[PDB]
Amino acid sequence: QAEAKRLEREQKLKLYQSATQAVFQKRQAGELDESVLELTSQILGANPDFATLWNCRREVLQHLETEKSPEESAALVKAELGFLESCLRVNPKSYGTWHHRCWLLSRLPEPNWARELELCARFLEADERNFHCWDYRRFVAAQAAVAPAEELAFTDSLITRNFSNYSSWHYRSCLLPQLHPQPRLPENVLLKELELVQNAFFTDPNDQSAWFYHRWLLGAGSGRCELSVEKSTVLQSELESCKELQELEPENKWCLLTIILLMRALDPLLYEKETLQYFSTLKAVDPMRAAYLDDLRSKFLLENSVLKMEYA
Amino acid sequence: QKDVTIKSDAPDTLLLEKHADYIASYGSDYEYCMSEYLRMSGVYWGLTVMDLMGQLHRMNKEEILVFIKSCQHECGGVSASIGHDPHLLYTLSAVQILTLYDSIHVINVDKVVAYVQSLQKEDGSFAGDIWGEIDTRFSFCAVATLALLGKLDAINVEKAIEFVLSCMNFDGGFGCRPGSESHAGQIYCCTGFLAITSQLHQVNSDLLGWWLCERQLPSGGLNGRPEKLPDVCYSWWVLASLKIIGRLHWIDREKLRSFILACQDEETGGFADRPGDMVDPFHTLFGIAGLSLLGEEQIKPVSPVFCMPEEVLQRVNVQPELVS
Ligand SMILES: COc1ccc(S(=O)(=O)N2Cc3cc(-c4ccc(C=O)o4)ccc3N(Cc3cncn3C)C[C@H]2Cc2ccc(O)cc2)cc1
Ligand SMILES: [Ca+2]
Ligand SMILES: [Zn+2]
Repeated sequence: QAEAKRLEREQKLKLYQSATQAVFQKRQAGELDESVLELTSQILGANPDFATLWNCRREVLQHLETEKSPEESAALVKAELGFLESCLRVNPKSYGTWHHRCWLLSRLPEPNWARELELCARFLEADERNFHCWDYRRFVAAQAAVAPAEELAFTDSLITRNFSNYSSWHYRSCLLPQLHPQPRLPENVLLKELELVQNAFFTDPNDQSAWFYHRWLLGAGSGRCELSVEKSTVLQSELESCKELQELEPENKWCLLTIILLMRALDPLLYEKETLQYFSTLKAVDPMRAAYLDDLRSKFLLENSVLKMEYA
Repeated sequence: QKDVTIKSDAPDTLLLEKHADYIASYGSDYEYCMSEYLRMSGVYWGLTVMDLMGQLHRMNKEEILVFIKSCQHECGGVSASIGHDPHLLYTLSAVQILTLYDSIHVINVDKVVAYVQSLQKEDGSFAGDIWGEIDTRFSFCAVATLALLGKLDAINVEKAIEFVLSCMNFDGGFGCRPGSESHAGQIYCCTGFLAITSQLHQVNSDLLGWWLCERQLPSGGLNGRPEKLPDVCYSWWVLASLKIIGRLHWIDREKLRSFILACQDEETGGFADRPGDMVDPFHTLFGIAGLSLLGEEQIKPVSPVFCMPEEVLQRVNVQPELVS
């Protein structure tokens, strides 16, 4: 396994070089036909970021569709889908491959989106963080007028089935606003979200994605002066639950930050001393964020001062 | 949790002269031919990094100017290589190269402008080429390109702004298109876009800044989004973004520096994505560009928006105001 592997590369390069040459010869000639499909097939599987070759595939299919029957064009499309699927198995994180699938489906008369949604569920089982796949999923969702609630139900199962949830939570942050479209979440939805994100971060307290989404939820409401007895009580209950969690995992910085954020949400002034205690522990546990933590602390001290001078 | 652990032996010193040899020799080979498709950007990376090390003269100005003219198509857009199709990415790379060389009229500037203009949509987004892929990456290519040519006014700026901001997310970051998850690369494109269009006030600097500084892993290197291995070039996408929004002091400078240096190859030269891996000119540019932003003295100051030396941009008078 010495000269063998790196020898045949001089061969495998030779094929790519000749096929690539051939493709351009053929394209300069005006020969928009199956031969280009067959040659490009051989290059795009190994090298899907080779954008110009996706363009030829397009120029070929667009042209062919002019001088072939409905039924011969139908077959070409279906074969193009199978080819696309096989390229995705080899390389699922290439812009070109996904864009070409979107281009293909965008122009079909009767596209089968259900199948494409499932294609998405299959690739998100493989890699739940594949952003090409999530992006393509939203495109399919829109094209088939899928309803926010369907997609919200999809994100729920995904969240509980496993970790690797930053993409799912992100998707929920867009779906929820659509479910209650204001030109800013309602408290009942917010409370269900707090409960859901709360379970996540006690289940797996080192998974940052829950804590980020939670920090967002903490600001998405209506203010500390308008705290319902229920939200005051739930927020208080989260505070304690993070203190418990902090005993189990004293090296967990996300829970330390969240304790600071919760006290802010509840009553900046009543918790001023605890806020300062917590910045010291937190900076001790997460020293790389020292600078960030002092700036956040200065912002919060300023906030506090403004609140104290509003005293009549 | 997912990180590299820097081997205790790994490089702790800047090997400038080696890198200048690495790039100077690059393209005299398997990998080279397989990336014909990004050649214009490859030349941009190599030239830019040489110029940051004060070594641009050791490259072929005259030969690259002819290559650039031959890569302009009749619709005005520039391709990555001769016979390849035009695209906003390579039109940007070309104009960056002509700006490094003060040779902008090597190409038909009016036709580039008309090409960028033709790619804008009703909603203000930019397609990357005639084939219609929409990405905030291209919003940045369009405006970066036009800014360098003094022709920003040629596109619908307000609608372009509106599209980008409609890609701002719950976490302060930005994605490909509306609804897309935040990622470092698009955040660099978007913050750079806002820098150019004078709209940094619409960024939530403390929230995004926090997201960007949590990218720094215990090893000191930055990843591009949560739960991913760190990597020298995010270390540039993230850092640049922080500089643009005024929060570069929110990452641990020294730990980052040690990561970047540890990404060098003492033998071949150049930098790799992570310690010990195979180098390339892309990462070589971005590791050098990162060190520059981190205050390293033997490299020129790099613009965090255009990723070119500040003196080139001073010299053409397009230096957007950053947050602080
Ligand atoms: C090695 O496999 C790849 C995968 C994607 C690409 S890419 O063309 O779509 N592009 C730029 C990119 C280039 C390189 C590279 C190899 C050789 C050279 C010298 O000319 O540069 C390597 C990677 C790369 N990527 C992928 C990547 C980088 N770090 C982590 N990854 C997964 C980025 C990609 C997107 C891009 C970025 C900037 C730009 O101006 C154009 C495209 C290239 C190689
Ligand atoms: Ca020279
Ligand atoms: Zn990289």
